[PDB]
Amino acid sequence: PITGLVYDQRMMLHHNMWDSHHPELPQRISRIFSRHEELRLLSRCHRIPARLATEEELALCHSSKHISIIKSSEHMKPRDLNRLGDEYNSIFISNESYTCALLAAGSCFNSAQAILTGQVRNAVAIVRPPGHHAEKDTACGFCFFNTAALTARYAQSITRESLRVLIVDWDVHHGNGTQHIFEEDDSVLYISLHRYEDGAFFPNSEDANYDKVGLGKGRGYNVNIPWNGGKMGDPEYMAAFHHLVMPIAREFAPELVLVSAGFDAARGDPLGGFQVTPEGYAHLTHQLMSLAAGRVLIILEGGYNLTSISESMSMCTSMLLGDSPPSLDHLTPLKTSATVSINNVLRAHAPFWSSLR
Ligand SMILES: O=C(NO)c1ccccc1
Ligand SMILES: [K+]
Ligand SMILES: [K+]
Ligand SMILES: [Zn+2]
Repeated sequence: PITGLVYDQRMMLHHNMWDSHHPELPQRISRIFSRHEELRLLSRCHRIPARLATEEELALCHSSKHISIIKSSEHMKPRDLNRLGDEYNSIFISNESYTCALLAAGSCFNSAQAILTGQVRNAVAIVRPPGHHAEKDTACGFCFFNTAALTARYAQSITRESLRVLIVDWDVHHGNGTQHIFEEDDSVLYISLHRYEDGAFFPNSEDANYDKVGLGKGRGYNVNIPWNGGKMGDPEYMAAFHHLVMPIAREFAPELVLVSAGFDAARGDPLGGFQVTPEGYAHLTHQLMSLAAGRVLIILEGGYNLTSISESMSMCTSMLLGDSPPSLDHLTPLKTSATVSINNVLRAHAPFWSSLR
């Protein structure tokens, strides 16, 4: 079995003109790539080439108006870029942002194509800017286009429309864009774990609560696991996977698994406030590898401690390569609210998933 890896240093060109120390740093991706080299993981992977997504591919999930305005920022003056970024929630734009977002999406398309054509068993995508906050019609939360959602639709376009895609979003923030894009869809199962705090945590919407189970044909196909009042870590994430993520995913029987793999729930992240360990992410990855005949694509989302995201993502790649999972630390008893959260989700989704009854 072969593991693919995509990375292109061009994606570092997206930058914040006013605040060069903004945490969504160019060196997020080069630091992760460097750690793969340092651990001698890179030579064990097959390098998958980056490419630019096309405008037609962006239209799989995004409106013509949104594509057009982000496209136009490549030739904007600094004042145009500042004003346009400030129309969105938490966005900065440079003349390179559009091209970098194209590269992130196209890198994942090539990785999904390599998996689906049997060239690699699984793959990891070291990409920026991130994607999961991006909506059909708007940018949000450092994201311009929804890379993971586009990759799911791209996968469907080269296989069949009803190809069952599971998106597991373990970034510490809710993937509002991914939820909304697939909310009426039963071919793409969205599962998000996220710090919620009764709606107070970014992106600050009650859409992220456990009772949002999907709409219409998609009822039952949106699973929110929201955390409140606790510094969650490996025990709570392992419990959520045991009781919720893996039973539902097994019943759904995905043909492709995409991981919206933010590493901002990691110990040491300056924003997330959680303490998931690199070994914890390794165990989450190893569990997902038991789905979809191993067809797993890990897509970088958030995560802002450069050392933390480098250790965490490289251990996920180690798991994809077949290495034995490392031992976890001593697990503390589940924080009270985390049991409450899991039980709340169980009650919400027992109507739709017989494995939860
Ligand atoms: O990491 C984030 N989303 O994944 C994020 C963090 C702070 C503000 C906006 C977005
Ligand atoms: K999430
Ligand atoms: K869905
Ligand atoms: Zn995040």
